[PDB]
Formats: sequence, structure tokens, C-alpha cells
Amino acid sequence: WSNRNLSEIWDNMTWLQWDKEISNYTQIIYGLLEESQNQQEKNEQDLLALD
Amino acid sequence: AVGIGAVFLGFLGAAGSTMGAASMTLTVQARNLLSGIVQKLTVWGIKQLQARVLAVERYLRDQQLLGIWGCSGKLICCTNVPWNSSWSNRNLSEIWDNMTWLQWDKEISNYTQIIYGLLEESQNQQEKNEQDLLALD
Amino acid sequence: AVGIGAVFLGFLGAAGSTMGAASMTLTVQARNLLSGIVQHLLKLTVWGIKQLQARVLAVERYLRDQQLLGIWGCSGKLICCTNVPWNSSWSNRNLSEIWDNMTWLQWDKEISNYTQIIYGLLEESQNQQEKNEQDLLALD
Amino acid sequence: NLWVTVYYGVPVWKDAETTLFCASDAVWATHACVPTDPNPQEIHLENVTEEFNMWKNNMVEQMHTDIISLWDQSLKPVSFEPIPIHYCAPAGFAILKCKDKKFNGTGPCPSVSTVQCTHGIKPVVSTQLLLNGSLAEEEVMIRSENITNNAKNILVQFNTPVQINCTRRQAHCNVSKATWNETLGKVVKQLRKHFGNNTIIRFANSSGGDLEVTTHSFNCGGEFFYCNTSGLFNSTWISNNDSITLPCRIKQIINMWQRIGQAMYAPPIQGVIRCVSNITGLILTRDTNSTTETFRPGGGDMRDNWRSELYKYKVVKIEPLGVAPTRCKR
Amino acid sequence: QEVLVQSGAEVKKPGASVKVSCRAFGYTFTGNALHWVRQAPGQGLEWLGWINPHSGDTTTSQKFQGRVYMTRDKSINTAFLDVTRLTSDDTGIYYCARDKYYGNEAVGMDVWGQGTSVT
Amino acid sequence: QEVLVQSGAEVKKPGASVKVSCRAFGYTFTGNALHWVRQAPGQGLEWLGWINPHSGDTTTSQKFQGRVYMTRDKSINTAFLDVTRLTSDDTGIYYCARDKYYGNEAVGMDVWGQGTSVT
Amino acid sequence: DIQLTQSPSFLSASVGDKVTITCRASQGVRNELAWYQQKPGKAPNLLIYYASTLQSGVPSRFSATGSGTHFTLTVSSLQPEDFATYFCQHMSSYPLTFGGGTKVE
Amino acid sequence: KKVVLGKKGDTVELTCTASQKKSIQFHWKNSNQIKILGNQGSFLTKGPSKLNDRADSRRSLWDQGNFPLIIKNLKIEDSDTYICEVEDQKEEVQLLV
Ligand SMILES: *[C@@H]1O[C@H](CO)[C@@H](O[C@@H]2O[C@H](CO)[C@@H](O[C@@H]3O[C@H](CO[C@H]4O[C@H](CO)[C@@H](O)[C@H](O)[C@@H]4O)[C@@H](O)[C@H](O[C@H]4O[C@H](CO)[C@@H](O)[C@H](O)[C@@H]4O)[C@@H]3O)[C@H](O)[C@H]2NC(C)=O)[C@H](O)[C@H]1NC(C)=O
Ligand SMILES: *[C@@H]1O[C@H](CO)[C@@H](O[C@@H]2O[C@H](CO)[C@@H](O[C@@H]3O[C@H](CO)[C@@H](O)[C@H](O)[C@@H]3O)[C@H](O)[C@H]2NC(C)=O)[C@H](O)[C@H]1NC(C)=O
Repeated sequence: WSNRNLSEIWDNMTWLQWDKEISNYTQIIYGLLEESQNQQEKNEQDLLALD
Repeated sequence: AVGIGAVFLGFLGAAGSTMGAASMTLTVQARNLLSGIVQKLTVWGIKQLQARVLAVERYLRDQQLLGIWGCSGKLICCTNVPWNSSWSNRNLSEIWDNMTWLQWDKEISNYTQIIYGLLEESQNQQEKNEQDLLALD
Repeated sequence: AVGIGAVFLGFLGAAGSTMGAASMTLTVQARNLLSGIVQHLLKLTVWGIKQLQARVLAVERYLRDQQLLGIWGCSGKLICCTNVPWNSSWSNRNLSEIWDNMTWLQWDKEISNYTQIIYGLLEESQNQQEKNEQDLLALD
Repeated sequence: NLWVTVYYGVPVWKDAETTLFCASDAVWATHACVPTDPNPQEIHLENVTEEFNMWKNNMVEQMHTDIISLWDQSLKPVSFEPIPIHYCAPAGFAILKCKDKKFNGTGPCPSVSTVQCTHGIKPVVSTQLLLNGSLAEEEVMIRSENITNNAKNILVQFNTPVQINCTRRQAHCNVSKATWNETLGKVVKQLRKHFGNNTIIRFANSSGGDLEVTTHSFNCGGEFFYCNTSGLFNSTWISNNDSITLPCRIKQIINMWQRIGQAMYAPPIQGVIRCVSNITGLILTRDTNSTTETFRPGGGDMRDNWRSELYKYKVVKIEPLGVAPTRCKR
Repeated sequence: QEVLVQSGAEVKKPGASVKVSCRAFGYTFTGNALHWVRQAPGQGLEWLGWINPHSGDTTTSQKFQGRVYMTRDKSINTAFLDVTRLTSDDTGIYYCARDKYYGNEAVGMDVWGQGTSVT
Repeated sequence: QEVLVQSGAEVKKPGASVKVSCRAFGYTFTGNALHWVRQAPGQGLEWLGWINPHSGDTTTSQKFQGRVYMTRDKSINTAFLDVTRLTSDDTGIYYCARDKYYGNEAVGMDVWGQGTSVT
Repeated sequence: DIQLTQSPSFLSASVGDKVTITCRASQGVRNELAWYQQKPGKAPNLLIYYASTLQSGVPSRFSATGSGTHFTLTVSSLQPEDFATYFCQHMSSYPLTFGGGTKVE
Repeated sequence: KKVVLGKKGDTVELTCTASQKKSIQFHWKNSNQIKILGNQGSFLTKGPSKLNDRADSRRSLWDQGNFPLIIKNLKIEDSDTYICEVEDQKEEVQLLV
């Protein structure tokens, strides 16, 4: 998903040229952000609420 | 035994499975509650946007009621209101491993407003206005 | 003396009470801002449009108020605290003078002249000075 | 100690009513209607039992008002062919369908599915003989709200479609006789379970009254047929080609579709009108009452036409929010 | 405008039960606690107990514990007083009284009903 | 009601590939995994592999790895089996079977189709 | 792999007999066994899952016991529709394979 | 229990009113529960009783909740007790002649 460094990504381009190349990889990061933390930050504080 | 991973029951599919198993599949039901997208006599342009307005007014009221009993990191949250033991007294292995959600609503439906008043008041006048005393220094 | 517990004053039912007491019953007025409920031979739709317009306007007004609380810091609403210094040019009175001897109506009759500047300070301060701070805190 | 834990998205529903909307394909009165889905999704709900009641169903009243409004728009200036109409639900509501073969009309259903919206139905306007309906499986089904009370009516659903031919010589209908005899043998058998093993069952014609109740009143090809059905319902059954021709008449001003104080003139259009259709069911009325019982043709109230076919479906309203005790401290 | 309207007079045999009602007009009924105070004829005031019209919590004095019950109904803004196992000492006039209820505690009885005579 | 319906019988030369189908009626296809079971004529049953219909993930017996393939189509509720590089040993009856699938593990194959004769 | 032996292979019995047939596994496979019944020209139908629990629709004359390496199924009274072949299945680990089969006549 | 009188060979009117003013289902039977006259909405249907040729009801009052029963050529043998079944209410009426 567009392997670039910080001096490429934060000071010298707009948001249009960012999403123009991230539009290929929309749902593959949106599903991971949908599932991973929302089932992993959950189901562990209930175990932390045991004590 | 051998496994491959989870399966997909679908819309309203957790009414026949156990509550502890139904807790992992709350999100796929919660996505399509509002559904979205959708896309001279007047049909489909009146008497059908009223359905959308009613669905939006139900969803916003439910989301506001969930945000008042303040968690807002939704689909599971805990509260500091103690559970009354007179309201269908059962064990945790009996409810969370052997029972469904619909039979539980069948017993707990007589106590809904008594739940809602205590959840509506007690935490959000006792969790708040003690941080007012905590942030004095 | 002796007590039995709190009571239920009602919707808009504490506007004459004190400042501290009216901040205990904020919750019963947040419900009725959206309210809800509501619930010939098909000649004309003259109040099939206007009631629906009123409901859409109420939904949009509630969404605008929630969006205004969302731009400022919190959305864990009904009370929260921020970091704007309270200048003495806006109604320089003591804490007991405004928190024991005032209704909310007499408060708004004084601070009706300075809503926009307070809203701008809350628009900018916590939303651009608490943010861009945690990224430098999370270096390690 | 246990504390209250609030869950969002709980799959529980309640019995409630709301508006429904049409969905029928992409002529008669349906051009302001939503196109249907290419693949209607259904989800079978195992371990779920609840009760149905097709006599207190609320969908048939809305279908009744909708179909009176659309047909009153249709006739007032057009084709009169019935088009299969699906009935779809808004967001937040669900349609529950009971797919079990054994169903007496009300009571529990041991296996249910949730369907986005129904299989399509043609709004046929007929009395006495059910035309172009959907067929139940297994054996012939008898539905009523009170078998013992004769003040109610009896709904009969077949297993085999009975072929009838509208022809317009006086206009007449053609009925196969042997198929009719074996299907009423099937009907009398199921009436013998519900009334006793030593009962004699008779079938006579209508008792009399308005011509729309006494005769089979239906619409074939835009033409208005009122057929004397004494040749069909004349039989008896003990305590333990051939073809039938039904004479029909065409009237100019009538009473139809349950409207009060009705008169509207209609002439024949052109040509010879001949059509085929399927009897799928019956509506019957029960009448020194220990051995002989006689049932007579009826109809009239057109909500029984929609109740005969919308018995499978009910509308439920999803309540997403729930509370439960849980050992959790925040 | 703030008044309480009471039921009619009742005559009962000993050992029976009596039920009197008290309906509120002119104030929000779920915001002030309600007392039941009795007067034997020719003597002073005797206290029974007091009820919150919102939560349904009750409090009866220990002399009349298990004998005098207080219920409520928010639909018609009314409280019911039940007195069971009657003897001759319970004959007198009964009042429902509204407490001012400032700061979540009992303050003073400002609104009184017309009285119910039971014999 | 919960019934599996497959394609008809196929006769095909050695060295080629064959494709059979299995479509589910009466239940939700994506809620239970599916096994495939073969039987030589006059012999016992033999197992090939099993497919999760929701994810499309496959698990194959290691005698038949790289030789039998499993696909799915959610729009028409079908699971497809492919056998490539045919010999004379594979002639027999192919069944698709629904696992009962309690607790995210294999339990028992309770619903079977009526079989496919592959020669 | 995993080997399963059914004993006996061919059993002869009359109508109404109580018959117990035995399945052996080469290792401990704990309790995940399933019993199936097949008639010729038909698909097998499931009788027992979890090696002791009855399938819905299977009548009460069928039963099954066992653990580890040893399992039995028992019919209390043979009916003429029960004369078929009976299979025992493990799913502890890959591969899943089938037993030798026991036809009762 | 209302009582109405009639003359020999004349027309008697049997009144039976509803709670509301709406065209809605009703039934008219006799003491032996034999159906005389009812509706299927506004389609008047007659029973297998002996009085079927002389039974009549006013359709134009059916919108007003009045559900009458008109009898012409009144004989001796029809002095019975008539049941007007209108939503689980048995408005019993006696006929004398
Ligand atoms: C409508 O308007 C009327 C009058 O305008 C209000 O009635 C007043 O309500 C207030 C409550 O906010 C009452 O104030 C209370 O007075 C109590 C008694 O005070 C006397 O005794 C103390 C010593 O104990 C003396 O110092 C004092 O001078 C008095 O002689 C106090 O004990 C109460 O204190 C409690 O609250 C304060 C809040 O700051 C705490 O600091 C205390 O620790 C304690 O918890 C309280 O101050 C007042 O007496 C009422 N009557 C008047 C002014 O005549 C109604 O309340 C209002 N309606 C509504 C719905 O609000
Ligand atoms: C519908 O209802 C049936 C009840 O007949 C449910 O079947 C039950 O499912 C549970 C778990 O899915 C089984 O529990 C299991 O027990 C074994 C015994 O060793 C053990 O490995 C675990 O404790 C496991 O939970 C249970 O045996 C089974 N049967 C009964 C009679 O309870 C079924 O899950 C329900 N839901 C669906 C979607 O079918």
C-alpha cells in the first residue's frame, strides 16, 4: 500500500495524489481496521474487569 | 476437533444460538440496521421517504439513548449500577452458555423502564460531578 | 433531616431552581430535544409534507447540535471541561453569586452578548492545541 | 457482584405494524412501484418458535386499501390482468415466514425464516372459487378461526389446480369432472377429520340473495362473468369425458370490490373471449345437528381472498437494545 | 392552585380494612414527597408514614409497621392509603400532606387536604 | 427441507478432469461447512476435503492434494468439486455433505445428497 | 494415518434382538465419534454425533457409548428397517477416514 | 332484551345498532341458531332458514351502524327469539305476532 517515506508523504504532496494511489487499497485496509482492533481491544477488558 | 474458522449466519441469525456465541456477531447486525445507500401520482417520493425518516428517527434516538448512558464505544460497555437479584435469578453458566437472547427478553421485558430509569440517572449523576471534585487540584 | 431519595421534576421543570440543582437534571431535557413518538380518498398531501418537513428540520437541528459538540473537545456530553481561560471581561462575578443565586435564564440574559467569541475560542483552542500534541507524546 | 451491561444490536423483535410498499418487476395500475431484487435473500432461523395469527394479521388490511385505491384508479378512465405484487418492508423491520407444511392458521410454528420480502401475488377479484392462487403442499388444508361456530367461514386450499375455461351460444365455463370429484373427495376427507368418523356430508348450492354471492363472479379477459355454480356443488358423501358446463351471464351495472352504492356501465369490447384459469381453493359456509352437515359457497368479503394467501407472513419490529447482568467493573 | 382532593367519609367494622385516596391538583406530583398524618378527635396529630411518588419507596413508622400501607399511581396523580386490622383507636380524621422537600430532605408541610373521617 | 441437490452422472476418459456441483436448499449456505465423501462400488466410503462456504478456504486430504479442488458461489448457493488427472480408481459415487458444525469444529455430517456416479 | 476397525464385519441376527457392535481406533480419539447408517442405493444418514448423543429424528432404540480407543453402539430391539450397514467416524485430526463397515442381516 | 310486536301479514322492522357508524360484519339468526341474514361486507347474504324469501335489510343505513331486519308477510309461526351477533354481542330481541 504505497511504500513511501515521511519526506515523501507529509511535506510535498496534496491529499489528491495520496488518495489517487490509495484508491486501489480502500477495502483491504478498511476491513482490517474494521475487524482487528474492534475484536482485539474488545474481549480483553472484560478479562481485565475480573479483578 | 478440526476447524477452519468462523461462519456467517446472517441477518437476525443469532436468535437460535447461545448469548455468549451471539456476542461476537453483534457488529454485522449493527451495520445494516440503517442499511443505507438505497438509491401524476406520487409513489416512491412520498409515503416511502417517510419510511426512511422513521428509520433515521429510530436510529438517532437509539444512538442518543446509548450515548446518554455514557459509553459511546458501543456494542459492549459496562456500568456501575448493581444488578437486582429479584429479576429472573439465574446462574452465569445457565444464561451465557445454554440460553438465547429472545428467551431472555421474554423474562426481562417486565423490567425495561425500571432498568432505563436507573441507567438513565444514576451513573451520569454519580460518575460526573465527582470529577468536579477530583479536578479541584 | 431524613430522606427517601431524589424526585422527578419533569421536562423543563427546573428553570426556576438554583444553578447547582438545575445541573443535576440535565438528562431529562436531552431526551425531548428529538422527542420522537409522533406516530378521505387520497386527494391532496398538504399535511403529508409539512409534518415531514418539521421532522426533517428537527433531525437536522439535533445533528447540527451534536456536530457542534463533536468539533469541540468531548462528545462524552452533558458535562465536560476544557482549557479556555475565563477572562474577567465576561460578567465579572463571584462563584457563589452565579452558582447559588442564579437560574439559567438570568445567566443567558447576561451571556447573550458573548456567545460568538466564546464559541470561536472553543472552536480553535482545544481543537488545535490538544491535537498535534499527542503525536509528540507518542514518539516512544 | 453482577452489574448491568448494555448491549447494542440484540436480535429480538416485537409484534408491531407499519406501512409496507409494493415491489413488482419492471400495465394495469403499477408503474409507480419499486423494482424487485434479482435474488431475494432469505435466512432460515433455527431453534426459533413463535406464534402466528392470520385472522389478526394487519398486512391484509393495508393490501385491501391499496388494492381498492389502485383498482379504483384503474377502472375510472387500460388492461385488467393481475400482476404478481411483492410486499417489501422498510429498514429496521423484518418479515417472518413460516415454511412448515402443517398449519391450522394460528398457533406456534416450529421452523421460521426471515425473508426480505414475499413471493409475488396476483390481486384476483373473485368470490366462491379461488382463482390463480398459490397451492399448499402435502394434503388439502382447512383454515378457520372457529370450526364449531357456523358464523365464521371455512377456507379450503388444494393440492392440485383445477382447470376451468372461460368461454364467450351463451357464455359458459368448462370444468373437468373426474379431477373435481377426486379433489372434493380429498376435501370431504379432511372435513371428516374435523367433524367425526360417522358423519354424512352434503354439498348444495347457495341459499340465495344478491347475485354476486349466489354466482361465481369473476373477470375473464376484461369481461364480467357471473356463473351459476349449482352443477358443481351438488353431491353427498356417506357416513364412512366427463365434463361440467357452467352457464354464465354478463350484466352491465354490478356491485363489486366491496363498494357501497355502486353502478357503472361496461360494454363488450371486441371478439371472442376465451381464457384458462386454475381453481386453487374454496370458501365455504357451515349451516337436529348430529349426523348431516351441509356446506355452501360464499365469499363477498374480499379480505378473505388476501387472508387465504398472506397467512404465511407477519411483520416484526426489531428492538436492537438490550441489558444483561455481567461481572464487569469499569 | 396547589390543592389535594380526598375521598369521602367511610364507616367500617373492626378487623376490616379501609382505603382512602388523595389526588393532586396544581403541582407536579412526581416532585414532592407525601405524608399521611392522622388526628384522633379531640387530641393531637399522629404520624403514619410517607411515600415518594416517583420511585415507589415507602416509609412507615414502626408502631404501624405491617399494618398501614401506602401505594401510588402516576397515571391519575393519586396516592392510596390502606389501613388494615381496624380497632376503635383508629377512628379519626386522616390527612395527606405535601412536603416542600428542599435539598432532598423533609422541610415542612405546606399543602394539606380537607380530611377524611373514618369511624 | 434442508436438502442437497447435485448434478447428474458423468462418464469421462482417463487423464481428463470432471466437475460436479452441490446446491443447498432449506438452510443458509454460509452458516455450515461442507464435506465431500466418495465411495467405490462394493467398498467403503472415502473422504476428500471440506470447504468453508463463507470464507472460501479449503482443506484437502493429503493423498488428494493438488488433484481435487473446491470452489464456491454464494449468489446461487453452490459448491463445486473438480477432479483432475483421472484414473480408473476414482470411479464411484461422490456425495456432498453438510457438517452440523457446533463450536467451530466438525461434529457430524447430518444432511447428504443423493450421490453422483462418476465413471 | 488413523485406522478404524469395526467388529464384527458380518453379523447375523433376528428381528427383536439386542445387538452391540464395536469400533476400535488406533489411538485415543477422545469422544468425537459419529455413527452413520446406510442402505444400498441410498446415502448414509446420521445416527449418533459426539459418540453418545442422539440425532434428532433417530428413534430411542439406538444408543452409543465409549471413549478413548473403544466405542460400541447398541440397538435394543431390531426392527426390519434397521438391517443396514453402520459406520464410525472420527474427526480428531487430519485425515478423516471411514471404518470397515458392518452389515447386519 | 327488547320486545317488538307485529301484525298478521305485515312488515316488522328489527333494529340492531353498532357502537360506531361503520359498515362492518353482522349476523341475524333465530333461537335454534339457524342463520337468517347477514353480510359479507355490504353483500347481503341469506341463510338456509325458512324466512329467506321474506328477509330484507336496509343497505343505506349500513354506513350509519343501524343494522335492521325487515320482515314482510308476517305469519304466526315466526314469533321467535332473534339473535343479532355484532362483534361478540348478543342483542337478543323477541318477536310477538
Ligand atoms: C423556589 O424559590 C424558593 C425561595 O426563593 C426556594 O427555597 C429555598 O431553597 C433553598 C435551597 O436551594 C434553601 O436553602 C437551604 O437552606 C437551609 C437552611 O438554611 C438555614 O440554616 C443555615 C444553617 O444550617 C443558615 O446558614 C441559613 O442562613 C439559614 O438560616 C440550608 O441548610 C441548605 O443548605 C444546603 O445546601 C447548601 C447549598 O449551598 C449547602 O452549602 C449546605 O451544606 C446544605 O447542603 C440550603 O441552603 C432556602 O432555605 C429556601 N428558602 C428561602 C430562600 O426562603 C426553592 O428551593 C425554589 N424552588 C426550587 C425548586 O428550587
Ligand atoms: C440449537 O439448539 C441445539 C440444541 O439441541 C444446540 O445444540 C447444542 O450445541 C452446543 C454447542 O453448539 C453443544 O454443546 C457442546 O457440548 C460438547 C459436549 O462435549 C462440548 O464439546 C461443548 O460444551 C459444546 O458446547 C450441545 O451438545 C448441543 N446439543 C444440545 C442438546 O444442547 C445448537 O447449538 C443450537 N443452535 C444452532 C445454530 O443450531
